[PDB]
Amino acid sequence: FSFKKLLDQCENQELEAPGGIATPPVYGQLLALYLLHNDMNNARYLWKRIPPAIKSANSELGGIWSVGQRIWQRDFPGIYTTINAHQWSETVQPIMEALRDATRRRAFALVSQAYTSIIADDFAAFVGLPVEEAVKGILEQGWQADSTTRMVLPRKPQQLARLTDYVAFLEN
Amino acid sequence: SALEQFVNSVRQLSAQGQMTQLCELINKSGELLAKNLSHLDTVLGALDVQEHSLGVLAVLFVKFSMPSVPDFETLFSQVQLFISTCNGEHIRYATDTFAGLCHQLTNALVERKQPLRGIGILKQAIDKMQMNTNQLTSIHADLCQLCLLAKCFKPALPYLDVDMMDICKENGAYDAKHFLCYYYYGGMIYTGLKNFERALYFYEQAITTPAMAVSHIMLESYKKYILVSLILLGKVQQLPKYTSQIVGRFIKPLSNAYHELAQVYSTNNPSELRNLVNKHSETFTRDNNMGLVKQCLSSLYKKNIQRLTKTFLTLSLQDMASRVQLSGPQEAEKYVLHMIEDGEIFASINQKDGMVSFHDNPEKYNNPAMLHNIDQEMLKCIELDERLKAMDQEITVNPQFVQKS
Repeated sequence: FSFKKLLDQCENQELEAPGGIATPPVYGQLLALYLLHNDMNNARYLWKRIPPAIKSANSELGGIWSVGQRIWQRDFPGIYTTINAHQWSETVQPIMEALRDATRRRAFALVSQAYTSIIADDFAAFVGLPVEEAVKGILEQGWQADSTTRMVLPRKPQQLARLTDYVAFLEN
Repeated sequence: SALEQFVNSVRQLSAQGQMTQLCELINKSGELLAKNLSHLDTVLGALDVQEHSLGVLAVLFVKFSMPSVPDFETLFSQVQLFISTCNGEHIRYATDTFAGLCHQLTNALVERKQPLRGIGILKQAIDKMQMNTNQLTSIHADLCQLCLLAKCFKPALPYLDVDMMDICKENGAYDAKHFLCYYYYGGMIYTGLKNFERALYFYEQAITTPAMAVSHIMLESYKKYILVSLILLGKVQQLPKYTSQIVGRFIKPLSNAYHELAQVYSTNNPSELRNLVNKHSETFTRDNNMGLVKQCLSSLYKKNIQRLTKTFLTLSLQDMASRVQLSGPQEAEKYVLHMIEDGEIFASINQKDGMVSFHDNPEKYNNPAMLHNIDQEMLKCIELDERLKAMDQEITVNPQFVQKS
């Protein structure tokens, strides 16, 4: 919803630039928005597009690019660490929480689909949370098996108009 | 006398609007009377630019005949004039000379220092200058070049997704090169967005252009076609037999390293591919291909893993690492997890025994989703048939043949 509107706004800002060189906060917001939609190619090309002076102007761009570099390697614990290691400006704050929620949902879906039996430590690393918290949560949800062996088992439990158009076209 | 000549004459052509004389002067200027620099437009044209700014577009041409124009913001002002005071339907007056004007303006300074400045200008110009959304024009190549050189890939997407049919004549100013560039540079765009199918299609279209003369664009398109076919599929796709015979006589012998790379890829030995890449590294670096052959080397492992799934049903991680030569069970598990996430493979991992199972039952063809897919295919086919019938019925008007037969 709001993410698409922000994407349209920033695309409009970039498309027509009377000054030509946009503000570093604008480019940082664009990089963060590209990172949120897990579209790595566009984010990388936008990062390359940036003139070096605006890169060196602020360290927020460097932090966002570090986040992007970590997420490009598919290192989920690194993503979780780097999403909270540093601080950033106000305009990007309401998007990093959404990014963390999206990456948590993605990790949960990947664990559910790509694994039948997973070590609890691996699950905790994937979600970036203490083992006991995750265990309790997934006990309440119900997609988990048992303790001791340390093996949580993630399971996943106008036709008339179209037809008349087809036959009308076919009859010639 | 030239100044008041322009004044009253331009009054006639625009206000009185006789198409005969406006085209008369336009063609009289052309490329012959437009020489000898501007028509004293340094001082006389200073008054004339503010006159009407609609008959002066051809004039801008001569005002870009002089290289390294001292002021560049004047072109910005006049392009914002044509975009802002755009009536929408009288743009058909500037149909032939407009493409040349944009090519001249972008080919001089825009491609050198600021390749991002004219990204939106050409996009605005295309819709209001060319007739129908299915019409390939020369300014497409210029805009694709601008997008490629500025590392901007998103704005040019709607201009490449639509299949482009019919080419505007441009009064003979549309050289073949402008065609070959459009299907080449745009191809690079589709290799930057990880859309290998459309990139391969664009490269195939660029290769099959009938032309009995060697061009570097054709060579590069052939090389990138080979690389993309090796990445997407396990073999080089066979080019259609209607292509020009020059490709099989001069293009192939010069592009020899890519053919042996394809042979090594097809022999299915991931160890030898790295050695072959190392041996011919200088050729790939010279042709600016460091970033495509490495993708092929990486995708060889995925191809081997998929071929493993074609035979096995439940395999140990160590066994998979030994067969695919991934040198490690953890690395094999990571590769399988990445491929499962990407959707290229259907598998599950059981970490109790370090095993990987294959459940290849994705679709059963019993859901409305496949009905929707068949509906979309039907709609596309019907639209294609209607377009073909319309073109065929348009063709039959010409009296060229069918006299006694």
